Amino acid sequence: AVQQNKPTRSKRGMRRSHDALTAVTSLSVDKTSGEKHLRHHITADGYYRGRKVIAK
Amino acid sequence: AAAAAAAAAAAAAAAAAAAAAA
Amino acid sequence: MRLNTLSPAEGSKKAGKRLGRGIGSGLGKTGGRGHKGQKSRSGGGVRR
Amino acid sequence: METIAKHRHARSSAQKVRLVADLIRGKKVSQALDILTYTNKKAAVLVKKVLESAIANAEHNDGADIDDLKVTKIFVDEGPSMKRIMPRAKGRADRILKRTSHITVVVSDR
Amino acid sequence: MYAVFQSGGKQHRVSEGQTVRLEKLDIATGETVEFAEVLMIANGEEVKIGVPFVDGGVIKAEVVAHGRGEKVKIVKFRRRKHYRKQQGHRQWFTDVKITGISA
Amino acid sequence: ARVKRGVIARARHKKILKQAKGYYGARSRVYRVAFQAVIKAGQYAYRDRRQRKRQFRQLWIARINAAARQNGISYSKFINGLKKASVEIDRKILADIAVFDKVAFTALVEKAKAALA
Amino acid sequence: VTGSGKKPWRQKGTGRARSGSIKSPIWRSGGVTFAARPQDHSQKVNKKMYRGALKSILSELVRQDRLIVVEKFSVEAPKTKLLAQKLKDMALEDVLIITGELDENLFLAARNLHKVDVRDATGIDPVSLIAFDKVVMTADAVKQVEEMLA
Amino acid sequence: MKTFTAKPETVKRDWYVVDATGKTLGRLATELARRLRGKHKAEYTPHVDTGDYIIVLNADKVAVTGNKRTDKVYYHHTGHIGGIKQATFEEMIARRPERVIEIAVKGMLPKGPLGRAMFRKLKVYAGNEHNHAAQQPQVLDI
RNA sequence: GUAACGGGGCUAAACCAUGCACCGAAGCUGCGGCAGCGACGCUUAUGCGUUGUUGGGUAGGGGAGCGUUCUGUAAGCCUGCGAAGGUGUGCUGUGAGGCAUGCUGGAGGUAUCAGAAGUGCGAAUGCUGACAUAAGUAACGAUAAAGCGGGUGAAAAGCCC
RNA sequence: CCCGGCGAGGGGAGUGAAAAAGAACCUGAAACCGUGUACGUACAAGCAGUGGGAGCACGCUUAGGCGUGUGACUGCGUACC
Ligand SMILES: [Mg+2]
Ligand SMILES: [Mg+2]
Ligand SMILES: [Mg+2]
Ligand SMILES: [Mg+2]
Ligand SMILES: [Mg+2]
Ligand SMILES: [Mg+2]
Ligand SMILES: [Mg+2]
Ligand SMILES: [Mg+2]
Ligand SMILES: [Mg+2]
Ligand SMILES: [Mg+2]
Ligand SMILES: [Mg+2]
Ligand SMILES: [Mg+2]
Ligand SMILES: [Mg+2]
Ligand SMILES: [Mg+2]
Ligand SMILES: [Mg+2]
Ligand SMILES: [Mg+2]
Ligand SMILES: [Mg+2]
Ligand SMILES: [Mg+2]
Ligand SMILES: [Mg+2]
Ligand SMILES: [Mg+2]
Ligand SMILES: [Mg+2]
Ligand SMILES: [Mg+2]
Ligand SMILES: [Mg+2]
Ligand SMILES: [Mg+2]
Ligand SMILES: [Mg+2]
Ligand SMILES: [Mg+2]
Ligand SMILES: [Mg+2]
Ligand SMILES: [Mg+2]
Ligand SMILES: [Mg+2]
Ligand SMILES: [Mg+2]
Ligand SMILES: [Mg+2]
Ligand SMILES: [Mg+2]
Ligand SMILES: [Mg+2]
Ligand SMILES: [Mg+2]
Ligand SMILES: [Mg+2]
Ligand SMILES: [Mg+2]
Ligand SMILES: [Mg+2]
Ligand SMILES: [Mg+2]
Ligand SMILES: [Mg+2]
Ligand SMILES: [Mg+2]
Ligand SMILES: [Mg+2]
Ligand SMILES: [Mg+2]
Ligand SMILES: [Mg+2]
Repeated sequence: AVQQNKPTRSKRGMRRSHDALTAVTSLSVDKTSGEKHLRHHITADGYYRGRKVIAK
Repeated sequence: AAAAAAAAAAAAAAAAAAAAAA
Repeated sequence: MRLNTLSPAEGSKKAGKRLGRGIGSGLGKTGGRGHKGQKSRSGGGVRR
Repeated sequence: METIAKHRHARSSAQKVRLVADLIRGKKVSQALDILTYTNKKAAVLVKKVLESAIANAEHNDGADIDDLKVTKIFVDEGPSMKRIMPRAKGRADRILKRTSHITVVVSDR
Repeated sequence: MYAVFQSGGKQHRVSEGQTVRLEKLDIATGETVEFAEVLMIANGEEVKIGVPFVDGGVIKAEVVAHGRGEKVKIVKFRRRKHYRKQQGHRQWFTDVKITGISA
Repeated sequence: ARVKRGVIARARHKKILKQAKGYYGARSRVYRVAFQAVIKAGQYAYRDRRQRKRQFRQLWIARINAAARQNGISYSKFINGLKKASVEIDRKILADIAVFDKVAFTALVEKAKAALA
Repeated sequence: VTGSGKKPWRQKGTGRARSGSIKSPIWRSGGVTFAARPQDHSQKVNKKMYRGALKSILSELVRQDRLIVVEKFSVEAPKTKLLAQKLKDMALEDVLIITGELDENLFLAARNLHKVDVRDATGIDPVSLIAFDKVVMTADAVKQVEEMLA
Repeated sequence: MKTFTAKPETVKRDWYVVDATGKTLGRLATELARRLRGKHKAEYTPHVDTGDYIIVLNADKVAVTGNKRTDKVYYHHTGHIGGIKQATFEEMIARRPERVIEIAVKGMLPKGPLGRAMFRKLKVYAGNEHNHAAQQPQVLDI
């Protein structure tokens, strides 16, 4: 499992071409407060469509 | 801080008498 | 005259063969000792 | 109207930091927080911290106000990688390279 | 409109105002050189072909520059039989202005 | 007496690396493969200087043969018709004329055809 | 170079390069190949040709007209403040003065003066003889030169 | 000044039609090859496509001289290891009557990207009519 | 894997017989340039113009040198208007290579002939010191096993309860 | 004084001629990994260059058409000891 001849910056870049990152495509704004939380996700302050399901 | 730089293990000559060609 | 306008005569001095200093010199990778034999090691040659 | 802010000798790699710092090139700093607050790498807390410090230094010292800023240049270095010794088998050892990165963030409107 | 003639062991091709490069002639800088040894002269289908040269053909030339060219390398080498050799050669050149063509 | 050589070494190396601006991968960055590549560059610049007169002769004859075939004669009998009228044009000027002054090319093939026929 | 005269690792076995000592001169903190011992770079010239050198260079000095001779060049006090005022009217800047007897005063007044050395008449030398602009001499001291070159 | 070289935006390109009725395959192929490469147009340059467009039609009318109609074997190969696929002339005309010219011109064209982009400009056809009448070609009856 | 014309392909684009043309190299010749050896006359830089002729090239022999450190010309010359070192450009000798100069750099370099050398890096499975490579891969040191509430905090899967 | 964990680490403000002289500190070159600009690259086979050469961007400048950077396309070409 040795190497035989040495790849360069070419291939050590090109292996990142699929392994790189994809951003989150859009966050969401709450329907009764107006702040930014993820989709199908509670906010920090205990909001998920209105009701205070949790304290913090 | 800092640290050292180890080396030179008793590398057992890297082989037995594996290639028994006789 | 001074200490800067003197010279030896024509060809009284040469450079000495720095035998073992390159390729373009005319002298090189063997170094005046040929190849592979007892004329090509330390302690080279033989006795008288 | 450039504003530097830097952060040096931090426990991150030299090839994981770019995997989050290739998201903050050419965005309003609102969106540059709405991405950094939910990308979930380790360096997503460090670059968030330094972007906060940058936005504050523009808030203070060069006349700038918060939502004006557009993140122009961001690039990360290879810091002083200090080293350890960990045993592998048979007495063999290794200068394992604890890499680090000099994070730089340059924000502006221009 | 143009003509064609020999110099420098060659066969160049000139026209009026064409600053052409020749390999060096032993004449000075701002001087006047003639050649009657043209071969073809075309002046809008006034075509004439000259073996060996053309009888009434004569140019008018004014030499301008006597400069030298480019340090271009001569690099001889052989594989592992231990022989390299460097050289840098620059070849002289001489410019004219064609001031007139005559047939 | 204890000659440090750092002044000589990098002034030697940077001349070769300045010679090697524009090669792929290592050999415009590394030193001791670039010296191997620039000598190969020297050998190729030696060989193609000999071969440029091969190749432009290898090129001009195609153009003169094409225009002579347009006028309706092959290149070999064209050069024979040139030598029989003994006019000492080479195959550079004719390769110019066959592109540009095609009317003079037609006059020339007419003269060589009448000198051969 | 002192210390370890043992094999640092054995010959075969470990795939490093072969090595005999830390004193091996291709290493850090080894010896060197060919550093010298203390020596003496002084060669030997012959007496006839060494006197021929002083026979020749004074001839060339007179042919260059860089030689003054005076009856007695002296200042009669061990005090440099008059030597560096006599010479400025002698119109000299860096000269050698030679004298017959071992005078004390001229030597003392010229010791501080860095350019104007005063040798004796016996122990003159070719290199400091040639290395000046003008050389002045003494009516008595030149006769020892007369006797010893001839 | 350097020797004249042709430039591709202003190089010219013609449109011609040559019918393959009863012609020797090689003695048509070398003619169409040298016309495709452009050893007849005066502004030829080896590294620029100074070429043209030639239509060939009615490929089932090529005459091949002698007993090569059973001993002109077309060999091609899959990549898959049992595949030394072998097809003779009349079977080749039956299965696909177009490769019979394109192979013989793919030989006599250069094996680089110049000729391999040139080989698109040999738009052969099986029948006596076509769909390129808007180019309005001329009969290059060689 | 055609696969015992190089390939396309060729009934001539083959073979034999005769020619007339042409391609075809660093061969040869033309034009410019340096260098050898020998001529010959010299009008000396101790020979200088014509003149012939030669110069593929390892081991190897003989010649002509380029450059780095150091002393002696130096208690000189250059430099805070910018010295050594790095960097880019721009010229220049047949070459090792120099001169000039924009930028960084903030105290030394150094003529010209000469002298003495730890005097020139591609190796040597050389030696130290740095950074790459596999690679953001393997692995995380037992298959006894963790889940939850509360607190501390900016922080909890392990830290306290 | 500002960010940040009352931090580490930075950013202005002031020390000095100079803080890419800020204590990991004189000068800071190469391998090296970075960012930005110009060009090229997804029908293309190979010791990576050389010779011809396209087009494109940018430079002194009366267009004088030349230097510069890339090098599509193509002739030849199996590294060094
Ligand atoms: Mg022997
Ligand atoms: Mg020995
Ligand atoms: Mg020293
Ligand atoms: Mg570099
Ligand atoms: Mg012992
Ligand atoms: Mg020592
Ligand atoms: Mg004695
Ligand atoms: Mg079968
Ligand atoms: Mg088979
Ligand atoms: Mg025949
Ligand atoms: Mg030739
Ligand atoms: Mg020859
Ligand atoms: Mg010549
Ligand atoms: Mg030779
Ligand atoms: Mg030899
Ligand atoms: Mg000195
Ligand atoms: Mg410097
Ligand atoms: Mg310098
Ligand atoms: Mg400065
Ligand atoms: Mg100072
Ligand atoms: Mg000092
Ligand atoms: Mg040495
Ligand atoms: Mg080295
Ligand atoms: Mg070597
Ligand atoms: Mg090594
Ligand atoms: Mg090493
Ligand atoms: Mg590694
Ligand atoms: Mg890696
Ligand atoms: Mg792997
Ligand atoms: Mg895996
Ligand atoms: Mg795993
Ligand atoms: Mg475990
Ligand atoms: Mg464990
Ligand atoms: Mg808990
Ligand atoms: Mg646990
Ligand atoms: Mg517990
Ligand atoms: Mg602090
Ligand atoms: Mg540092
Ligand atoms: Mg200082
Ligand atoms: Mg520093
Ligand atoms: Mg660098
Ligand atoms: Mg494409
Ligand atoms: Mg070119």
